[PDB]
Amino acid sequence: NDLVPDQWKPLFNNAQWLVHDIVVKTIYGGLIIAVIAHVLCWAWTPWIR
Amino acid sequence: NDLVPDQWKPLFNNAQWLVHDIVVKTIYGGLIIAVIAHVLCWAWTPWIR
Amino acid sequence: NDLVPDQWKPLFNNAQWLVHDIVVKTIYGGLIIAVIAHVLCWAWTPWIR
Amino acid sequence: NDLVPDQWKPLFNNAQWLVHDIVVKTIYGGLIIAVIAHVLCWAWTPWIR
Amino acid sequence: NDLVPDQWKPLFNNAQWLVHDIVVKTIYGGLIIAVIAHVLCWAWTPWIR
Amino acid sequence: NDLVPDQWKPLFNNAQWLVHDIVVKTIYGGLIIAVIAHVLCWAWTPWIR
Amino acid sequence: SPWPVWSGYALCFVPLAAVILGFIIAARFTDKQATSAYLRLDPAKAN
Amino acid sequence: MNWIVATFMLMFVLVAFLPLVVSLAYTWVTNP
Amino acid sequence: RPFEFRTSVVVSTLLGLVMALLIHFVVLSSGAFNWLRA
Amino acid sequence: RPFEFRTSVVVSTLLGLVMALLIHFVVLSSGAFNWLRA
Amino acid sequence: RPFEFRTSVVVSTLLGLVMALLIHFVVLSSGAFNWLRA
Amino acid sequence: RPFEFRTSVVVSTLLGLVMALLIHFVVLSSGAFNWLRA
Amino acid sequence: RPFEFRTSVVVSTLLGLVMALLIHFVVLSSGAFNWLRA
Amino acid sequence: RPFEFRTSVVVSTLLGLVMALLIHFVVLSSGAFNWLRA
Amino acid sequence: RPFEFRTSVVVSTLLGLVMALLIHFVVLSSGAFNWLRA
Amino acid sequence: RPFEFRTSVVVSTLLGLVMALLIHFVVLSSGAFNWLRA
Amino acid sequence: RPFEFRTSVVVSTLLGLVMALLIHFVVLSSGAFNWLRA
Amino acid sequence: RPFEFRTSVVVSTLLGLVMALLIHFVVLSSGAFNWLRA
Amino acid sequence: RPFEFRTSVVVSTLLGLVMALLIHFVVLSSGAFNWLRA
Amino acid sequence: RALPLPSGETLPAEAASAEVIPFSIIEEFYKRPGKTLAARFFGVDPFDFWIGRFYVGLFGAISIIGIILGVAFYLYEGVVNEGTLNILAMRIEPPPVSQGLNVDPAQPGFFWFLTMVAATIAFVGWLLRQIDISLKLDMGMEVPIAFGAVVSSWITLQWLRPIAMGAWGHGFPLGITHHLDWVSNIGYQYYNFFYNPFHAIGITLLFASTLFLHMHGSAVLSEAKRNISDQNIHVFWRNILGYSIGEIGIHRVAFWTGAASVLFSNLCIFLSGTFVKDWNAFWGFWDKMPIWNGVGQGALVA
Amino acid sequence: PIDLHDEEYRDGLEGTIAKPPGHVGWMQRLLGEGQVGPIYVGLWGVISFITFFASAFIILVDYGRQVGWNPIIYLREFWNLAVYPPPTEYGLSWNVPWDKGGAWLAATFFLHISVLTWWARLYTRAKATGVGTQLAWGFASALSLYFVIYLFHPLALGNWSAAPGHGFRAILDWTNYVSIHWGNFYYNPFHMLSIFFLLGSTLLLAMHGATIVATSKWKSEMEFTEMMAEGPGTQRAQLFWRWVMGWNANSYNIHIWAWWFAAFTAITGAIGLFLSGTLVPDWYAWGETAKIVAPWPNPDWAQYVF
Ligand code: BCL
Ligand code: BCL
Ligand code: BCL
Ligand code: BCL
Ligand code: BCL
Ligand code: BCL
Ligand code: BCL
Ligand SMILES: CC(C)=CCC/C(C)=C/C=C/C(C)=C/C=C/C(C)=C/C=C/C=C(C)/C=C/C=C(C)/C=C/C1=C(C)C(=O)CCC1(C)C
Ligand SMILES: CC(C)=CCC/C(C)=C/C=C/C(C)=C/C=C/C(C)=C/C=C/C=C(C)/C=C/C=C(C)/C=C/C1=C(C)C(=O)CCC1(C)C
Ligand SMILES: CC(C)=CCC/C(C)=C/C=C/C(C)=C/C=C/C(C)=C/C=C/C=C(C)/C=C/C=C(C)/C=C/C1=C(C)C(=O)CCC1(C)C
Ligand SMILES: [Fe+3]
Repeated sequence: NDLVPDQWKPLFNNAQWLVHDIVVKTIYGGLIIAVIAHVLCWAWTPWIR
Repeated sequence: NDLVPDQWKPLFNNAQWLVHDIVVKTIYGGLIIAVIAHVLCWAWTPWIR
Repeated sequence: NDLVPDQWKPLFNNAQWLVHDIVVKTIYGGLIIAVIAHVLCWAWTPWIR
Repeated sequence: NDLVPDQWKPLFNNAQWLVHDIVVKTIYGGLIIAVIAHVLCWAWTPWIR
Repeated sequence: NDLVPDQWKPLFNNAQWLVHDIVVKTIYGGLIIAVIAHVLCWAWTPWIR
Repeated sequence: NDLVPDQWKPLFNNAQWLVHDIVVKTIYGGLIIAVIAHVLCWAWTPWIR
Repeated sequence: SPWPVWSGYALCFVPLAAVILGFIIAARFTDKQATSAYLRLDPAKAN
Repeated sequence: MNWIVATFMLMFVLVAFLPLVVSLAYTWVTNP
Repeated sequence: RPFEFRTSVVVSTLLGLVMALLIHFVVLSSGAFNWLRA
Repeated sequence: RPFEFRTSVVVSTLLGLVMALLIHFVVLSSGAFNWLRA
Repeated sequence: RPFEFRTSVVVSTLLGLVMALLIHFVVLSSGAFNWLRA
Repeated sequence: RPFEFRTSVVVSTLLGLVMALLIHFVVLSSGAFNWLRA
Repeated sequence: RPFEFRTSVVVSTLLGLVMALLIHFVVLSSGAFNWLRA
Repeated sequence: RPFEFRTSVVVSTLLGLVMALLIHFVVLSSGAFNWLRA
Repeated sequence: RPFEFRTSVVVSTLLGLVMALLIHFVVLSSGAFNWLRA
Repeated sequence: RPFEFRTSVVVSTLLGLVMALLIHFVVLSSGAFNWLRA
Repeated sequence: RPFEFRTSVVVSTLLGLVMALLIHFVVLSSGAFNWLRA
Repeated sequence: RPFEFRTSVVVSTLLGLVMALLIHFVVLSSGAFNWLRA
Repeated sequence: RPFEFRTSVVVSTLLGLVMALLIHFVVLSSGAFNWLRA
Repeated sequence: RALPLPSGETLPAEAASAEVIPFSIIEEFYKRPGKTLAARFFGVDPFDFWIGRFYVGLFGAISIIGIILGVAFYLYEGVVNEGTLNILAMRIEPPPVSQGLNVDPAQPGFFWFLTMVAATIAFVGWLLRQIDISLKLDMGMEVPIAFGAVVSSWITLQWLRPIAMGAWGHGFPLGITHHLDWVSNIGYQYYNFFYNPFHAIGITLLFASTLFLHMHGSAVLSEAKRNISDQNIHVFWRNILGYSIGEIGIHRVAFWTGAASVLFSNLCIFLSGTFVKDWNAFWGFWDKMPIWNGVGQGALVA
Repeated sequence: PIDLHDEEYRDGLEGTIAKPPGHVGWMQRLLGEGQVGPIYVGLWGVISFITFFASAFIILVDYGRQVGWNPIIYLREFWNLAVYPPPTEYGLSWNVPWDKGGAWLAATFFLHISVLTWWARLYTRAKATGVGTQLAWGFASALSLYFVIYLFHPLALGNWSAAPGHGFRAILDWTNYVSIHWGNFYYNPFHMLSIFFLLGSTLLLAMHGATIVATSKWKSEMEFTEMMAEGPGTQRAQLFWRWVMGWNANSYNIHIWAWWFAAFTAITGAIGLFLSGTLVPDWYAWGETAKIVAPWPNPDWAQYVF
């Protein structure tokens, strides 16, 4: 677990930290895409009305 | 359990304390977002009338 | 069970006493909120009539 | 796991890396084909209207 | 594993390589037949319209 | 496995090779009969129309 | 006219007869086997 | 009589349940 | 000894009795003979 | 021996009793005789 | 002790949640309040 | 220790998700707000 | 360690997929958007 | 080895057969082709 | 033995029989060929 | 390692196949395209 | 000894009692005698 | 001794009681006597 | 003892109680007496 | 020596404490008089003997009174009073619902009441005698518990439901092939007894009971006369289904599923009589539970 | 020649998965065994699993199509949603639209493959772990009834509509409709035989479980050991049933009784269901000609009217 910050060493393995980084970046990219999709769908047809 | 305050040492592991901190901060953020959402939905359409 | 008062030492563990304190304070807060909610709902629409 | 880069050595076996490479290239080819199929189906009949 | 190329030696046995070759050639023949069948069915009745 | 070609010696027993030969010849005969049956049924009533 | 149909008979009554008879015979042989002498743990000892 | 007697008989049906429940609780308590 | 003789005897006798009963009942229910009141 | 004599006796006696009852029942239900009120 | 504290906590919390849901649903369905367009 | 932290986390998270789904459903089916053509 | 990372990953990914499917189906069935002839 | 070739063969062959049957079934039931009197 | 010849024979023969029955069934039920007085 | 590569491959491939089938069936049943006789 | 005397006694006595009851019931239900108000 | 005297006593007494009850009930239900308003 | 005095006492007392209850219930249900509004 | 086994296999003694013991020895070792319920209550069991193989207790004598009287009353109502002479066409009917809960010797349906009372005495005596014999053998009370489940199914049908309905003509007729007419007319009066949830639970447990019986007979017969390590059936049951319940677990589940089926069943027919008249109308609340009331159009709304 | 550890802990196809076995805990306390254990994946389990998945997926997405793709109407009507077979018109034809029985035909075909390959899995794992194949043949009897319901009775009647409609409420509706269409299944005599065997199945299961739990203190449940030499618990069980009903079984016979009562349930049920449509169109009318119907001249109908 040398790659893990010592704050998260009790929780994250060395390999689990890299997979967690991938998951975090994927969640962030998906969030940006979801925000863009929501803005586009609102400009198209507002659902709240 | 060093990172845990001695008040909560009988209850919280060292790793459980960090996950608890994450859960608490997530609950607080969700509560702020829920309050904002409720104020917006009330300004939009009051459900109590 | 040191933290427990000796009256309740036969019943409460050391960790169970802290969780019981949390439960008691949560019940009290919920009771205050419930009283406020009932007064508001009565001022709004009395159910007993 | 020599053929695996050092960053992914904790995660990927020597054989798992080659199968991962095949999976990645297959996913990329399928993505290109899916983009082409979506552009063609949009030029044919737009579903968002 | 002698008959297997070194690249795929970590993955394929000696007997599994021959069966894989049969599977690959069968998939290719089936693909050619499937392309021919799709072209014939399109010339007969286009499904996309 | 004295009767099996060396190519297929890792896969076929001595007895399994003879039964395989029977299966292959049966499949070929059945294929010829199936082609004849399909040509006859087409000359009788074309199903593609 | 008092007689059920051949069908009725075959279906209901010879299966009825078979079930009753066969059950009784199966019970007879069940208990012949169960009350025969075979390896048991002697009750005076094991119990 | 309709609802009083009906509910008494209902409670007898549930009483009939009871022995099996005692069997399950017996298994649980005696397998500790 | 493929079959115990007692087994063959039991099976044959039971089959014969069942078949005699079945045939009697089929013939009596058919009403084709005028036996026991038509 | 193929058959215990007690077994054959039980089977034959039970078959005879069952058949006597069955035949009596069939004959009485047929109404073909005028026995016990027609 | 007569009761594990965890057992009492589970039972009380589940009873409170079930009762809150039941009372909310009874009050909503009563149509007595004009809440959620009533 | 009365309660494993993992157990409380699972129970609270599942209760919150179930309640969010239930409340969303109830509010959407009420037709009391113009959400999703209502 | 209160929670295996693999468990949290499985649960979060399955919850996200189920919620995406549910929200897509609710939005498509609402007919509020004019998507896929709605 | 992480992946057995026999497993991949079984899975791929079964998936292909199931998909061929499903697609044939869908195309024949669609009545879009006039195949087997459609 | 990564693949047993007996297993492949059983699977192929059963698949062929099932497919022959299915195709015969589908073709007969289609009524597209006037078989046995349609 | 937290996640066997074979497990991730199985899960991703099955999810992709299920989603492709689901989306194809939703799009075909929508009648929004005029594909396979609308 | 093929048959215990006690067994034959039990069987014969029970058969006789059952037959007496059956015959009495059949004769009384026949209404052929005018016994017990016909 | 083929039959314990206690067994014969129990059987005979129970048979007599059952038969007395049965005959009383048959006679009372027949309404043939005008006993207990018959 | 085949004939214990306690056994005879139990049997006789239970038989007498059962018979008293049975006769009371038969007489009360007969409606032949006008006892308890009959 | 041949060394005969309980299964019927003769194994040649080398290829345990077991000896070939006659059953007569087993039977005489376990007699142990005077442990029955009646012997606790009165201090003696009035009938503490065996008549042949059968144990005759106080409740065995009560049960045999009930059996003989029930059979004779059944055959009186149906040979006489009905005249049928064939048991498939006879019709042992309760008093009409007009009569209510009271019983009349002069009125028809009196011999159904007697057959039902004597059959109840017979069944309860059989249950109490099973308790007797389990007490004699120091066994558990599980067989009486299961038989009590089915006896309470009988009590519900003939005592509890007819009383709660109040007419005593709501008990089912005791006719072969004709109690089926009652079952069909009751099942269709409260239409779609399939939609009765305690009935669906009862059917589920009946089908699961037959399935567990087949699986258990299979499992024990499959390992019966083989050189097996007693863990082969566990490995088989973990390879199939990924769970082996174990030897004590399958018999517990057998007993429990068996009993629970008829328990939920008698809850179904009792509710069907008294509280629910229509089992389709029962499910009217479901589409109106307020979480899905609003979302639908056309035929897709409710 | 059989490795019990290898059969539980081999890897891959013709091996097991979930191999680090979990413990349920409450299953150990209540049932005596809590190990979920590894589960086998053996090229017949794979066919079974994926063909069942194809079947269930077809059914579930047709449920989705039927609710207009609304996942709440889905949850509300899930128990009354069903994928019905093709209607009586064009009855055996497979050229039926997807919504009018087209989905039912595909799903039922994949279900047929699933149950057949599950039978093959039962058979092959019984042979692989050294036990007899009695479970595979019991499943074959159950499958006789199943294939009469779904394949053999629809055929020989001329329509797929004779088969059930793939739903929680559709199977109940199917049972109702089939008994109504063919008179009254109560007078189907093989239906009566199959009910005899089903209620005797539950009766023997309850009796057997109760007897073994009652004699559990003396380890009567270890049938494998008791079949080699009968211990005191099995002796007490035999004596209990001898004293109760005058005859008994040993550790071995009772399971023969169990197996055969369940198999007869399935077999007589298959026979009766196949007879109802093809040979005897009406069971009550047949019952009157069979003299098994009780005359009911003046029924008291006040019981059946509210
Ligand atoms: C129902 C079966 C009965 C039985 C009934 C008979 C009868 C009956 C006879 C024998 C006879 C024989 N049986 Mg034996 N037998 C039984 C059990 C056994 C068993 C046994 C496994 O334990 C054995 C080993 C035997 C063995 C034998 C031999 C001892 C002997 C010679 C048979 C032969 O050569 O056949 C060779 C002959 C044939 C196979 C001819 C085949 C006949 C076919 C059917 C044609 C018949 C034509 C028909 C008569 C014409 C019909 C016209 C109509 C009138 C219109 N039986 C069972 C209990 N058995 C025979 C005997 O002992 O001779 C004194 C004989 O008469
Ligand atoms: C009335 C004419 C009816 C008809 C009604 C019957 C009846 C009724 C019966 C047969 C039976 C038979 N029929 Mg036919 N049968 C008809 C038309 C035919 C035709 C034809 C194509 O036309 C054929 C080939 C047959 C063929 C046959 C044989 C299957 C059989 C007679 C010989 C046999 O094997 O058993 C020979 C029988 C024996 C060897 C049994 C011997 C038993 C001994 C004698 C004991 C008898 C019982 C005795 C009373 C017990 C006393 C015991 C005391 C303790 C002393 N039937 C027509 C339609 N058929 C008989 C049969 O048995 O079926 C198996 C029978 O029951
Ligand atoms: C529109 C107004 C409607 C209404 C509609 C709703 C809806 C809709 C909801 C609630 C919910 C709630 N409402 Mg309300 N509510 C109304 C009227 C009321 C009234 C009142 C008497 O009038 C009260 C007291 C409440 C009370 C509440 C609480 C029970 C709750 C909000 C706080 C909470 O505990 O959860 C706080 C929530 C959190 C702490 C969760 C935090 C989760 C984090 C932020 C993740 C969110 C999911 C995220 C997208 C996942 C991203 C993961 C990616 C991997 C990154 N409502 C009126 C009728 N109400 C909300 C709820 O959650 O129910 C449990 C909700 O779903
Ligand atoms: C008529 C036109 C219909 C249609 C009807 C079908 C039908 C029908 C089928 C497909 C199948 C497929 N179609 Mg399509 N298809 C249409 C429109 C499309 C469109 C498009 C957007 O328009 C696309 C992209 C596809 C795409 C595809 C692929 C998924 C697939 C063909 C290649 C494949 O992978 O399998 C390639 C197949 C193989 C590699 C298998 C090789 C098997 C070998 C040759 C054995 C064959 C069996 C043999 C008889 C057994 C003999 C054994 C004896 C022992 C010797 N279709 C239109 C609507 N489509 C085919 C498929 O297989 O689905 C998986 C198929 O069944
Ligand atoms: C009438 C025309 C109908 C039709 C009706 C049928 C029927 C009917 C059948 C097929 C079958 C097949 N059809 Mg088609 N088929 C049609 C249209 C098509 C079209 C097309 C796009 O138009 C195609 C590509 C096919 C393709 C095919 C193949 C899947 C297959 C034939 C070769 C095969 O693999 O099995 C080759 C078969 C063998 C190798 C088996 C050999 C078996 C040996 C010969 C034994 C035979 C049994 C023998 C009697 C047993 C004797 C044993 C004794 C002990 C001696 N059909 C039209 C709609 N089709 C056949 C099939 O088998 O499906 C799997 C079949 O049953
Ligand atoms: C016609 C337009 C329809 C529509 C119909 C479909 C259909 C139909 C599909 C999708 C699928 C997808 N669509 Mg869409 N889609 C529409 C609108 C949208 C919109 C949008 C907001 O408008 C979005 C964001 C999407 C998004 C997506 C992604 C979820 C996905 C395509 C990329 C993907 O991940 O898989 C990429 C796919 C791959 C990486 C798989 C690669 C597989 C390889 C190439 C093998 C293919 C099978 C091959 C034949 C087997 C051969 C084997 C032989 C042995 C050799 N769709 C409109 C409504 N959409 C596709 C999907 O896969 O769903 C998961 C698909 O099936
Ligand atoms: C009203 C007239 C009714 C009728 C109603 C009844 C009723 C009611 C009863 C009988 C009972 C009997 N009847 Mg009558 N009986 C009728 C017509 C008849 C006819 C006839 C052909 O007409 C006959 C022969 C009989 C014959 C009999 C005997 C069977 C019996 C009375 C003597 C006996 O043995 O018990 C003698 C009884 C004893 C020896 C018991 C002594 C018990 C002691 C005295 C304790 C009594 C209980 C006491 C209150 C408990 C106190 C305890 C405290 C701790 C101190 N009845 C008419 C139809 N009959 C009685 C009986 O007991 O049935 C067994 C009874 O219950
Ligand atoms: C008719 C009507 C309208 C009725 C309604 C009236 C009623 C009765 C309303 C009821 C209200 C109630 C009871 C609401 C309850 C809300 C709850 C319990 C929310 C839970 C939040 C739980 C939360 C946010 C849990 C978060 C979990 C997190 C963040 C997990 C974190 C994580 C875990 C645990 C790990 O592994 C590792 C770290 C990581 C961050 C990944
Ligand atoms: C319409 C229709 C269907 C008509 C059907 C037509 C048919 C088929 C009729 C069939 C009739 C038959 C088969 C009748 C059977 C009559 C019999 C068997 C009578 C037995 C008597 C037995 C007797 C007397 C037994 C006595 C027993 C006694 C005396 C006991 C004795 C004793 C024993 C054994 C003891 O230890 C000590 C006590 C005691 C000394 C009393
Ligand atoms: C219309 C219809 C249905 C007609 C039906 C027609 C028929 C079939 C009638 C049947 C009649 C019969 C068979 C009647 C039976 C009468 C009997 C047996 C009475 C018993 C009395 C026994 C008695 C009183 C016993 C008393 C016992 C006592 C006083 C015991 C006392 C005591 C005993 C011994 C002790 O421990 C110690 C002291 C104590 C007092 C407690
Ligand atoms: Fe067992």
